[PDB]
Amino acid sequence: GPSRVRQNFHPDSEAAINRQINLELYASYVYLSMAYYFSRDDVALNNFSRYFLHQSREETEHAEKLMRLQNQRGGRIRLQDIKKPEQDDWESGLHAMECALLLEKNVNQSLLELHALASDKGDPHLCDFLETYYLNEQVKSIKELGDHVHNLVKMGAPDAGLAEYLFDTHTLG
Amino acid sequence: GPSRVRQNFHPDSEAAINRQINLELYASYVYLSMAYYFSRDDVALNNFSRYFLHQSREETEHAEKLMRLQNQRGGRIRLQDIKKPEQDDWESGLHAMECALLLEKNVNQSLLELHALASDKGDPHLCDFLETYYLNEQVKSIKELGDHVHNLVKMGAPDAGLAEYLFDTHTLG
Amino acid sequence: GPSRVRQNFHPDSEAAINRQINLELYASYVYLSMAYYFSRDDVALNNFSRYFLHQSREETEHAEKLMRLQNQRGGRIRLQDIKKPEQDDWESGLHAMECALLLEKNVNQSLLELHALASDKGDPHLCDFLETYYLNEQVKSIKELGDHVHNLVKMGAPDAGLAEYLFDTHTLG
Amino acid sequence: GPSRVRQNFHPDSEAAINRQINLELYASYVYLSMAYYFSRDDVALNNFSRYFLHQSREETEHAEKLMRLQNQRGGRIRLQDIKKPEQDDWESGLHAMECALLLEKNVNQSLLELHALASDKGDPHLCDFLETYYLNEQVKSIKELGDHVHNLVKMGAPDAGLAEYLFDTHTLG
Amino acid sequence: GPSRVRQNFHPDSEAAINRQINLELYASYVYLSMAYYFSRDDVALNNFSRYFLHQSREETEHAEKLMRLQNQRGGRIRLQDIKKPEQDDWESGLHAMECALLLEKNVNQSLLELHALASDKGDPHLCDFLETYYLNEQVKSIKELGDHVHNLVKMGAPDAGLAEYLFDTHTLG
Amino acid sequence: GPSRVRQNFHPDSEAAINRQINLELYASYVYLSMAYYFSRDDVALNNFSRYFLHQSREETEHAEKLMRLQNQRGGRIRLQDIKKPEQDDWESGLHAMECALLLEKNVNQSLLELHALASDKGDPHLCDFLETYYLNEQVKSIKELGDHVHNLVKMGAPDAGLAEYLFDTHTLG
Ligand SMILES: [Cl-]
Ligand SMILES: [Fe+2]
Ligand SMILES: [Fe+2]
Ligand SMILES: [Fe+2]
Ligand SMILES: [Fe+2]
Ligand SMILES: [Fe+2]
Ligand SMILES: [Fe+2]
Ligand SMILES: [Fe+2]
Ligand SMILES: [Fe+2]
Ligand SMILES: [Fe+2]
Ligand SMILES: [Fe+2]
Ligand SMILES: [Fe+2]
Ligand SMILES: [Fe+2]
Ligand SMILES: [Fe+2]
Ligand SMILES: [Fe+2]
Ligand SMILES: [Fe+2]
Ligand SMILES: [Fe+2]
Ligand SMILES: [Fe+2]
Ligand SMILES: [Fe+2]
Ligand SMILES: [Fe+2]
Ligand SMILES: [Fe+2]
Ligand SMILES: [Fe+2]
Ligand SMILES: [Fe+2]
Ligand SMILES: [Fe+2]
Ligand SMILES: [Fe+2]
Ligand SMILES: [Fe+2]
Ligand SMILES: [Fe+2]
Ligand SMILES: [Fe+2]
Ligand SMILES: [Fe+2]
Ligand SMILES: [Fe+2]
Ligand SMILES: [Fe+2]
Ligand SMILES: [Fe+2]
Ligand SMILES: [Fe+2]
Ligand SMILES: [Fe+2]
Ligand SMILES: [Fe+2]
Ligand SMILES: [Fe+2]
Ligand SMILES: [Fe+2]
Ligand SMILES: [Fe+2]
Ligand SMILES: [Fe+2]
Ligand SMILES: [Fe+2]
Ligand SMILES: [Fe+2]
Ligand SMILES: [Fe+2]
Repeated sequence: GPSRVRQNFHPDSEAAINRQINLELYASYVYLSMAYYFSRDDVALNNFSRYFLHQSREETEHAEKLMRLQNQRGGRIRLQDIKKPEQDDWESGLHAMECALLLEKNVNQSLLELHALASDKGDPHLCDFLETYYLNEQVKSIKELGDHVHNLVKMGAPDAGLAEYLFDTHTLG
Repeated sequence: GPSRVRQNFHPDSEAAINRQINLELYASYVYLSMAYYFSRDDVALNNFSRYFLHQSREETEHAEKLMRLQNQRGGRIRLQDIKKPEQDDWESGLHAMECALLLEKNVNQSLLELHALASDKGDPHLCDFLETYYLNEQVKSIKELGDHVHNLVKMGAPDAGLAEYLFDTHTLG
Repeated sequence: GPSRVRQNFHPDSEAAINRQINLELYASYVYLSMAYYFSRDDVALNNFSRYFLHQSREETEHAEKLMRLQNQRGGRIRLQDIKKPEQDDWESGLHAMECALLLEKNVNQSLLELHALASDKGDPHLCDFLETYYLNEQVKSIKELGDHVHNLVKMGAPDAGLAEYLFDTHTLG
Repeated sequence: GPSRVRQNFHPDSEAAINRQINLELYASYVYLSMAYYFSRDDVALNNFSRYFLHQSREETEHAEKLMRLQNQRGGRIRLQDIKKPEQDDWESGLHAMECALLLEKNVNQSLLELHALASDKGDPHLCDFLETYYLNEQVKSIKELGDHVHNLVKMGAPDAGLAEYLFDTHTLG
Repeated sequence: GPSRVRQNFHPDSEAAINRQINLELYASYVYLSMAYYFSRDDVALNNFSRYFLHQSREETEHAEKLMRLQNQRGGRIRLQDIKKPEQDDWESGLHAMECALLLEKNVNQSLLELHALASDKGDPHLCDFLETYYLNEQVKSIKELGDHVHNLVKMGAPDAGLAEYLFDTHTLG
Repeated sequence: GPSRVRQNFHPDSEAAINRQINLELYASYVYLSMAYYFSRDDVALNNFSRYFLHQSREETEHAEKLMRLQNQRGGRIRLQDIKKPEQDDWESGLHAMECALLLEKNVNQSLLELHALASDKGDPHLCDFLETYYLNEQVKSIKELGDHVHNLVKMGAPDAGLAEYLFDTHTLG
């Protein structure tokens, strides 16, 4: 106190990074919930399931990279409860994809606020870290999810009987 | 009489194993009937056919493993007639899948009764045999069949013209 | 009704093919019974066992090929109960081999009657099918079984202590 | 309601499986916390860190396997908040290893209670599942952790300056 | 005292495991005695010898696996004298095979009693351990030995001059 | 009686070889006891454990080679009980190594007495056998154990906290 490594690292930045770690862990848990929704016997869309499981693991990688940043900069990780997701029953392939898009946008908004704080505190290491590993990948995620929602809507999901089935097998497969 | 190998093997267990052999053979025959239904010129769903043929051969393996158990434990195999299946015309892909699910549940109920008898007779070898090779594989079968029924129902089988065709080619293919 | 494929296919032929399917399934079951007789702890002739198990699976292939014929020609498969074999205890290697020879001759007689019916109905496709895949293989089976019975008799089976043991290990091995 | 797959699956078992999923997720989070403790600049035991990170990921696999069980049996996954770990600062290599041992014993106690419930409800599938994938691996974990605690204590951790360093490099390396 | 690893491990179970270790070591020694009987100049059945030597080493593996279990569960191994086998002269191939069958049945009875104790003490880890590694392999051993005794008896051992010689070379070879 | 192979083989030599077989078996059992001491949760020196297990198996090879000698020369193996080791708790790495050194010296003394008897009976085959396979390997064993005791003593075992740990990992590893 301070860490022998710490330099140009504002306590506000340290706290905002702890908040972002919790949000990334929360996103992981939402996607895990979605993944196991799709392997229910009364849903059975295995490629939706694999899709969301892959998203869940990516979100864990995002959290861990922020944990490593906290250690590298000499901050102290403070973990909080990971809240359960808003739903256990995600209703349909389309509904899950829309919820995921909203979640990604919300996480993006949090990262942009983190970048604005980093800029305000004159922390270019932290600004570069967010630009290099977070902002770019959030834009790509939001765009992929938007594509998926569009196709599902057009195909007539969730009511058209063939739509989620064909999308599972041809886009997510 | 007794076999020089026989030990801790109740005559009731021996008889219940003979009953289970007949039931597994019967399941084999039901699936064989289903397999050749699907290769009729007026049905022509070749991947449904291959699916059920594969199930038929698995059921024979289940029967033979119980026959080997009877020999290993010093019991005497007693074969009975294998009754013909309830239908020759299985009506549709969905109807066959629903019949198969009911059959698997009925076989599962028989295996659970066998396990309860084995437990009542303090035969842990026989309990372990059922747990190791039967109970797990029945749960997986029932869950796969449930998935298949769900997708076919959702896709609009049997009346929707594309449903069984697309399921044949994309799930069972 | 009729099938759009059906041509030059007499209802009598269709019914006789259904009878032959049942007989081939029955032969399969007789050989399965024999196979598991030989792996009893008080018989223990593992190569007799493998021999009969191989015969059992061949008989299933014979049945399925007739089922496929029924579908190809536009007939409708009608399955019946598969009767249990005449014995559970097949007494000796020699006795089983003699029973198998009698069974093969009985199946051969049924196939020859099927060929005579096919000829009477001017169905050369069906005559050729039987000649190509059945008649030749039945002659070879009957001759192999006759060879086996001869050697076992000469060696002094079933009473000579070394005969079935040595035949198991040197002919069937 | 009920699921078309559900059979011999007691609502009490379904609820106890949901509780176990939460506990396995909690164990994952405790080990993640431990992993990033060890990569602090003022702790810097990289092999302790890798050790606990590996434990964290194993605990996630345990949770997911129970989620899959819930789906296979026709139960409905109900997720709850994942509570934060008891400490952010785990004090020493030895202290973390002692906390992990206590955690593993607590999880083991929960699994044994689950097995007793499964037995009481005559669910042998569920009993076998726990025996096959959980009970054995918990015993091995507890024994490994006990070995580690013993060696660290004997070597004079945490006060002896070389102990955690040498253990990091020679046992965990 | 107690071990830091010990959990749900009854002192009665610990003592019964020590008794089983001694019995497995004793079985090893009986088979070692048998192995070197068969390589006497006045017996000279080298494949009987290799057979029993292989059995001896398997029995040591069984003992060591129970020793490892004792350590894993936090019990304390207590070794006792290994009694010498009942005979130094095992009389014939058939007589040794009959003695081995009796020994295997006696060990099986001891394992079944251990399982009943484990069940009575609500130790499912210990029940699963016995089912997974012991009960199955004892049934297979007893059945193999029964097969061997049957063939030797039928062939006319021990008085028929060719019987043990031919069995040595064709079954055990 | 005598064996048709027996020549220049004194009954005293035959009896002393039986005594040596028992002693080698006893040494095997002492080392087995030591091996499983080191894998206790409260000892946990896995390389000490592997070391002693390797010694145990070597001692069995020594016993079997003497059994083969007895058969080759036309003597008759007479087995006796294998006494349990003097301790179940071997106290420390150093204490076990000192006990092993004493055991090896005691076995060496027995082999030297056997050689003196062989010489007195003018049995050069037996003298050469002991020189070729026993005396040389005992000297090497005693010297290795002496080296190990020296290093452990110098390093400050058993009280110095790092000594047995470092020796486990660097000498025995
Ligand atoms: Cl021969
Ligand atoms: Fe992604
Ligand atoms: Fe990634
Ligand atoms: Fe990725
Ligand atoms: Fe993220
Ligand atoms: Fe809440
Ligand atoms: Fe994301
Ligand atoms: Fe910038
Ligand atoms: Fe299957
Ligand atoms: Fe299979
Ligand atoms: Fe399969
Ligand atoms: Fe089955
Ligand atoms: Fe009927
Ligand atoms: Fe089945
Ligand atoms: Fe059980
Ligand atoms: Fe099991
Ligand atoms: Fe397609
Ligand atoms: Fe054949
Ligand atoms: Fe064939
Ligand atoms: Fe063939
Ligand atoms: Fe045939
Ligand atoms: Fe009948
Ligand atoms: Fe035939
Ligand atoms: Fe022809
Ligand atoms: Fe682990
Ligand atoms: Fe794993
Ligand atoms: Fe692992
Ligand atoms: Fe776990
Ligand atoms: Fe809290
Ligand atoms: Fe764990
Ligand atoms: Fe064996
Ligand atoms: Fe083995
Ligand atoms: Fe083996
Ligand atoms: Fe054993
Ligand atoms: Fe005695
Ligand atoms: Fe055994
Ligand atoms: Fe050595
Ligand atoms: Fe050696
Ligand atoms: Fe060696
Ligand atoms: Fe030795
Ligand atoms: Fe004593
Ligand atoms: Fe030695």
